[PDB]
Amino acid sequence: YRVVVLSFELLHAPATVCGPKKSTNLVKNKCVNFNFNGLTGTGVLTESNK
Amino acid sequence: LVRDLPQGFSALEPLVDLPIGINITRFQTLLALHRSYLTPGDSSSGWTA
Repeated sequence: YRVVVLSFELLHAPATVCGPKKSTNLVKNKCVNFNFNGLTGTGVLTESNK
Repeated sequence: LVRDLPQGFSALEPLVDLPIGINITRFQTLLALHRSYLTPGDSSSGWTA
């Protein structure tokens, strides 16, 4: 049946291999709160700037 | 520049973290020896550093 099995060694779980992934448009200039990925903080909307 | 190492204005960068589950107490580096093509009459082996 063409079996395929992954490994997931888990000995280095705290790494940069996470892949949750999402997308939603952001519009600034309003009283909003939001948080994605993670840094423990809230900011203002709209993607990309400087 | 005039200084070979004691100065410089930059920022060092980490690249990739790696686990190694074994005790480490001694280290040694390598060196590459270039093969030198000698004449048949030499009948010897030499390397260029």
